[PDB]
Amino acid sequence: AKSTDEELSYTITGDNTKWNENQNPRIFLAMVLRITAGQPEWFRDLLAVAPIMFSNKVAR
Amino acid sequence: RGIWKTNSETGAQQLNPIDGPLPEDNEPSGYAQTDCVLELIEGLDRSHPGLFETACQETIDAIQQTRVDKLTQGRQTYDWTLNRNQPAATALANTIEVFRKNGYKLNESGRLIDFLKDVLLSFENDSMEVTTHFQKKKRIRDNMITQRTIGKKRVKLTKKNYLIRALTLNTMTKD
Amino acid sequence: ASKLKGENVYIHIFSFDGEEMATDDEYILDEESRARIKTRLFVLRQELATALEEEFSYPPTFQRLANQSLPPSFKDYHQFKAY
Amino acid sequence: IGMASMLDAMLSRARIDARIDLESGSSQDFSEITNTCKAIEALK
Amino acid sequence: MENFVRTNFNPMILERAEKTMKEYGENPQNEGNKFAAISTHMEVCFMYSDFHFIDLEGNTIVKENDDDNAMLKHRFEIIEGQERN
RNA sequence: UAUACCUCUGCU
RNA sequence: AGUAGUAACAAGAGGG
Repeated sequence: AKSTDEELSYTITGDNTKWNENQNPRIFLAMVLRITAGQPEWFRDLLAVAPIMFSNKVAR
Repeated sequence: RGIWKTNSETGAQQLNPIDGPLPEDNEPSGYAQTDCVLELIEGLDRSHPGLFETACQETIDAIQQTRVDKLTQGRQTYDWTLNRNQPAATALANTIEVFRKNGYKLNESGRLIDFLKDVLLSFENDSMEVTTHFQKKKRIRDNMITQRTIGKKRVKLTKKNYLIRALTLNTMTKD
Repeated sequence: ASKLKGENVYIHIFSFDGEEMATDDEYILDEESRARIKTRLFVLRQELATALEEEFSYPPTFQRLANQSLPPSFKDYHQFKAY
Repeated sequence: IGMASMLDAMLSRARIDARIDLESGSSQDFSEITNTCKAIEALK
Repeated sequence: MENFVRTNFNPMILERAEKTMKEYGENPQNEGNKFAAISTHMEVCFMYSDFHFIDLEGNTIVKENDDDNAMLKHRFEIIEGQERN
């Protein structure tokens, strides 16, 4: 509906390879912070924990 | 290509690729860029006026109102106490009992955030006291045969250990 | 009263001094007890004479861990937060 | 939702249930229940 | 004052006040006024209800011993002091 | 060391 | 032997 009659449309069937291996807890920290921007700092800190704990995660 | 650093509290060879060099091949790479993320996250805020506001607001009321009970629900969790996976209800009950046996009992209030507080404080106590169970064998007489029976053994863990156990994430093969 | 109006709850108002005021001045409690209370409350006033928020913060161990986690070219969790 | 000894909660109700089951509902049974309630409560 | 209340009031009222007050977040060390207020409010609730019984005929009576025992019933029920639930 | 038995377990 | 398939089963633990 948003396009014009003289335009093309392609769809890509998509899979992201190595999804989890390449997603970083530090970025999750950046996200959670930026999302919470302007909120109470106790709430800002409380959510920021998990990204940090993940950034320093060790695996059995 | 990332930056290696030894952790102060752990000594773990921690790799950091964020804000690292940009890749130059189609191979898989984890060198994201903080400013580029924030740009997208900002744009997402831009495109949805006051979404983050209500989103956070709902989470605030949630946090404030959330009892500890809510954590007995859900999938199994790795129980640092037993070094095995356990149902949430037990894995929690064990952690609370240990917290209680040591110097932690804010959760006694009955609200998730108070329990959630204790966890950050527990990183301070360097000598964490936990009870172990082990198999001893007694001797019984019949109107004489050996007998098996379980005994308990208190052990204390170092900062190094407890901090690791807390940051420990179990692994399995998916079937 | 101007708050408990509607519901017919029995209101009894005492004081440290000695005076008293119940609902409609129909005192259901016997006189000796009501006197004894006014004595105790007096003795309390004599003895007394002759005598919100919500918070959460990183402790040191975790604070250092927070400082450790964040991206390169940053030193402090507070600094990165500010950024 | 409650922050209180599990036993205390049971006792407190055990009283009023036993009382109102008589008051507006035998006193020897009531006394027997209250005696038991106290008798237990004595034990630490 | 914390010591003033702890000196002038009994363990039951102290413990009950210590319980009931622990809900908002405040404590007797910082917010003494409401601790003493609730303590006195409790003490009056006790003094008002104690020793008062009802007879089998339906008459109101007061007594010394205060142990009920079959033939008598408590006249007043003490709501305040118990747990909210 | 070997041979017989006996008990517990069948996702832990 | 056979099952099986990136590691296992082909009994395990105990009366040691």
